[PDB]
Amino acid sequence: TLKGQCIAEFLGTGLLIFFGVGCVAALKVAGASFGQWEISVIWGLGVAMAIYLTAGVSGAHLNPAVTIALWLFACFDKRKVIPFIVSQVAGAFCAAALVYGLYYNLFFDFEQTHHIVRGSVESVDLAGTFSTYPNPHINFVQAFAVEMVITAILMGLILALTDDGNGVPRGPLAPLLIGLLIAVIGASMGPLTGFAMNPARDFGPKVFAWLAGWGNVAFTGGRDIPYFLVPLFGPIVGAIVGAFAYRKLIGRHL
Amino acid sequence: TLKGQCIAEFLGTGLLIFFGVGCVAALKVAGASFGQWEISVIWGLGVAMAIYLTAGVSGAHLNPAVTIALWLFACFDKRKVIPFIVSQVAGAFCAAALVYGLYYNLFFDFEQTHHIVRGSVESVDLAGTFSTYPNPHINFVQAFAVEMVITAILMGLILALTDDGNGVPRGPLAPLLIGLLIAVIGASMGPLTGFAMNPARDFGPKVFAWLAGWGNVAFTGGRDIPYFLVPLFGPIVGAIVGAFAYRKLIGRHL
Amino acid sequence: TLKGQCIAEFLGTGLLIFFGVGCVAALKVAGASFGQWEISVIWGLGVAMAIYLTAGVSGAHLNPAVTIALWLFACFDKRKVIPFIVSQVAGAFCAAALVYGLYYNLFFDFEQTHHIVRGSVESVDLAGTFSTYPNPHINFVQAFAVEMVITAILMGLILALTDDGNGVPRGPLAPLLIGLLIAVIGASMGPLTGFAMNPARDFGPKVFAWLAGWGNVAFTGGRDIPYFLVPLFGPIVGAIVGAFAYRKLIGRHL
Amino acid sequence: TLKGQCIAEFLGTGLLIFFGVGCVAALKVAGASFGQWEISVIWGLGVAMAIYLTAGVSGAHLNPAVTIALWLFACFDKRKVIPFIVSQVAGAFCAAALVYGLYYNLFFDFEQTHHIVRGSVESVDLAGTFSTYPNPHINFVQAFAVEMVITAILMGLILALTDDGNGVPRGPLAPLLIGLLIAVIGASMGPLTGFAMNPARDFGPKVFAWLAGWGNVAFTGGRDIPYFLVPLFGPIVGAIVGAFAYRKLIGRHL
Ligand SMILES: CCCCCCCCO[C@@H]1O[C@H](CO)[C@@H](O)[C@H](O)[C@H]1O
Ligand SMILES: CCCCCCCCO[C@@H]1O[C@H](CO)[C@@H](O)[C@H](O)[C@H]1O
Ligand SMILES: CCCCCCCCO[C@@H]1O[C@H](CO)[C@@H](O)[C@H](O)[C@H]1O
Ligand SMILES: CCCCCCCCO[C@@H]1O[C@H](CO)[C@@H](O)[C@H](O)[C@H]1O
Ligand SMILES: CCCCCCCCO[C@@H]1O[C@H](CO)[C@@H](O)[C@H](O)[C@H]1O
Ligand SMILES: CCCCCCCCO[C@@H]1O[C@H](CO)[C@@H](O)[C@H](O)[C@H]1O
Ligand SMILES: CCCCCCCCO[C@@H]1O[C@H](CO)[C@@H](O)[C@H](O)[C@H]1O
Ligand SMILES: CCCCCCCCO[C@@H]1O[C@H](CO)[C@@H](O)[C@H](O)[C@H]1O
Repeated sequence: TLKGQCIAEFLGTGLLIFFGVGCVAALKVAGASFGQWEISVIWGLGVAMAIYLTAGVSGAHLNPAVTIALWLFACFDKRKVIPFIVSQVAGAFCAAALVYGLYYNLFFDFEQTHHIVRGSVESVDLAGTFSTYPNPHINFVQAFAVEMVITAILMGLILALTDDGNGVPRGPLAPLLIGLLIAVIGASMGPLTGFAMNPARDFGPKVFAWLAGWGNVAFTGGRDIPYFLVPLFGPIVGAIVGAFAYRKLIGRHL
Repeated sequence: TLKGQCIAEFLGTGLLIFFGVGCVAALKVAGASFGQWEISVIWGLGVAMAIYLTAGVSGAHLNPAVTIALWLFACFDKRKVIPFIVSQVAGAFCAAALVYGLYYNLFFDFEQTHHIVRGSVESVDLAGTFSTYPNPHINFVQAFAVEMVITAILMGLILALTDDGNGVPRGPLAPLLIGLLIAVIGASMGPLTGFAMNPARDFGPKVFAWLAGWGNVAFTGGRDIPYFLVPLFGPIVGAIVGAFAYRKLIGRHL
Repeated sequence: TLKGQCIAEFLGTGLLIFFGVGCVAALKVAGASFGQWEISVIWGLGVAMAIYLTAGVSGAHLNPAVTIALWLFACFDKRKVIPFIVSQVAGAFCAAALVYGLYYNLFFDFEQTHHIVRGSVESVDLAGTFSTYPNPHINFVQAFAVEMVITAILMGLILALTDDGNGVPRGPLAPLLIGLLIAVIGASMGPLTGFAMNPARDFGPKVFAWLAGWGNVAFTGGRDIPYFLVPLFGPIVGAIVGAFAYRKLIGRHL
Repeated sequence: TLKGQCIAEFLGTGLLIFFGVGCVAALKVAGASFGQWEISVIWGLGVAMAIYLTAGVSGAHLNPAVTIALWLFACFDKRKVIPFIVSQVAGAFCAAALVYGLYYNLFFDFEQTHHIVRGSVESVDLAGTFSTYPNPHINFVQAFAVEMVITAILMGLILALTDDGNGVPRGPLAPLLIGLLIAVIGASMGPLTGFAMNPARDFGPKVFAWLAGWGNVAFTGGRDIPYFLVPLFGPIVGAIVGAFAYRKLIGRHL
């Protein structure tokens, strides 16, 4: 039932963001010690749990880029395309809100302690608690390239791991392995754009931050070209390229 | 045999606290390097081991909140409800005592080194070695909300992971995955209330600390409203809400 | 064939020490960043690998305390008892030697840099690279208690994990889980005595350190009562107590 | 089809280097916090993913030393030997290039910030981002010994883990376990030579660094004897010794 699938996608994506934005809020406003690998592994395992919870129902896309790619390469009913995306983005929105609710006091106290004007350019750092932003040394096109390449690897490997005709089937290991993949991607490329590779994961929370007092910098990141466009279309282009790559270079030889 | 189940629950919950309070004592009074994720993963894996050890006998509840929820939603014999809880809380008590025994010298030396009067408000930090306390910036109601939300996610996901009708069965992976779930919960929400989500895990050791010279602050946390009430009823309310949520939003669509 | 089993035990125990003493040498004389959990997880996974390699042949005891316990409670041929132990201790000896060989230069340079006289009381720290020593604040009897309690938990849980009549069988997961158990034990109790819980793991390398210029302090640890006696008999007493505990409190109710 | 196998090997080895060189670039020029175990576990899991992706096709050698050893001890068609190696080294080359592309700006900014002349002896540190180099305190022969011993353990354990006649078969766990093995090897021996143990993994990226402005020091490491020769032939000699060791000391007794 399509209604039960949209619900799962809503809970899955939200669950996913709950852990991700949560551990990052603890790092930013709670003074918790986290390394590049810790933040990555937590994001990865969060997604792994999000999958185990919703896989049996919606198939656990929990990613607009993934939904679109499966539609164009995995025979995924297009009628279910938009419903999924609207659910995925909605869950990411609510999750970010919920995480903000539990960390409410820590955000305000932190900003007062370090004289941070929420909404200003200098506040983009705490805004990074919800969505991704470009590294200081790279630009729009560079950031678009990174998100594209990584999402391709994500989609490409997801298919490989889920492809039962590829080596010994992983069975119940697939979800966990997909989480570890996300872990290593965020540890090797994270410093560049925050390994968004999920339109819903970035736009949803971004919209929340925008409402939560961060204003326009939540979308722009304090740059000339509105940054939100990168985590929005970058993952999509990559998810397709990656999906195509697997089918040709690997699938065709199985 | 109910007697053999209460024993398992006693050993399981104790084993669980042994690792948890143990790694936290090493962090607090042993000067060991631990990050928010390390402490969380150790707690998670400790519970994972506690499950593998007692699952085959008592079903491995090792959590009053869980026992009650299974009673109201998993057809768990109510006659076994109180016996379990009394065993779970007892094990947590003994474990905390045992951990204190092995770390005896380190506690006293630490307090002398940093002029800490055990029992005073400033000693709540070392008291945190046994039970959970609220973050400085949040209050009673806020702390109750956090514990409630997380325990709901705990119960909700536990059912999902153990639900054989939900995607590929995890089999022997279930326990480990439940531990990783606890890991990501403590890393994303830990800084707020110490992710207690287990009445026995918090009250048992709390009672020990109270006897061990920490006095009343072990229960109050140095606040107006006795804090021990949050980790006591907060998890219970959440465990039910979570259990209900899974049955409706997910189970009903499987 | 008993000869092929002693070889496996020799390679297993050695492999085990290779990773353990290796990561600890990198921490002590290589300036590598390791936390209490990292060192523990590396020791745990090293043992996990040591098991996968020798389990199919010798049964992978890789621990004198374990061999003795299996003899008294798992119907392990006593004729194979001494042969195993002599092999296990021999492997630990060679491994420690090999690790010292690869880290040769780093040890001498470190000692010169920090004016450390190998063999003196202050050199026990680098001697800790091979075997375990008591925490500054605890004494002989305290250290004996710690090693005893933990080894009991080790043996107790090993049986539980390997007991196919206890919940869902772990199959190929058993070894890994036994490694994670060792990981959480070393993270919760490590700071006290270095979680030796393996006579061969401590005595073998200790004898090497003694020959490598560390002298008598390698055995005494710079204390009144020769410390080597704790990691020697402490684990044995615990391995038995633990083995007994499982059979009674858990096995008898399966 | 040999063409489809060379492609897999090209993608596998590249994928492998993508994560490895990637996380190390984040550590060196992105200021990311990584410990000796984190870098090791990321390298290990990267290889684990590289295997799951290509195992079903090429058998996932992803290592010249491994290919040669399987040829001499696993009945691996020699006709496929060179094709594999040329593919493996090519993938490592491209991967290193790709990683450099995404981190382009960070490298130049870092060098300017810390006045580092790319190509000079002091630039070997950033060159370490792509290939391995010897620890300051050890020499050519010492470095050759280390790489040899570890690669032997790698090959030896790989066979053990993949040997279905050795204890309970690991099935879909094999790849992950091989990654964890690489993890513990890099954490115990890493500080000595960067646990290359893969001719393609070191030479490929080394050639890239050489073209990328690092010049001759990329091959020499700033030493008398050209260092690149160690990660080139060291792993090969060890891979054979290790392969032989397993067949004799373990295989012969199964
Ligand atoms: C789930 C529905 C959530 C709707 C958005 C709630 C956002 C609450 O966020 C609030 O936004 C205000 C407006 O900028 C700010 O002034 C406050 O500081 C901020 O707390
Ligand atoms: C499913 C996601 C669809 C996204 C469509 C584009 C939404 C763009 O969002 C817009 O960005 C502008 C630029 O900063 C802001 O000025 C506007 O307030 C904001 O609404
Ligand atoms: C398993 C049974 C344990 C019973 C409780 C033992 C507590 C020992 O704890 C002791 O408590 C004393 C009283 O406050 C303090 O004065 C001591 O400092 C403290 O070590
Ligand atoms: C199963 C757990 C039941 C718990 C029932 C409530 C126990 C409350 O405990 C009480 O808290 C008071 C307030 O700090 C203290 O003054 C008392 O000494 C203490 O006994
Ligand atoms: C595998 C067989 C190994 C035998 C022991 C070799 C120990 C080498 O160790 C050496 O011991 C000497 C004697 O104290 C010291 O003077 C040297 O500094 C030390 O390197
Ligand atoms: C299988 C292990 C058997 C160990 C038997 C006891 C070995 C004790 O070892 C002895 O310890 C003494 C005290 O420091 C030293 O003076 C001696 O040199 C040393 O040989
Ligand atoms: C995939 C094909 C890649 C071919 C090699 C590209 C190397 C680009 O690297 C460039 O090399 C130049 C020459 O040293 C340097 O001057 C530049 O600083 C460096 O960016
Ligand atoms: C498959 C790998 C084959 C490697 C063959 C040896 C390549 C050596 O490479 C050479 O090293 C010299 C010494 O620094 C440099 O001067 C040369 O520029 C370089 O081409």
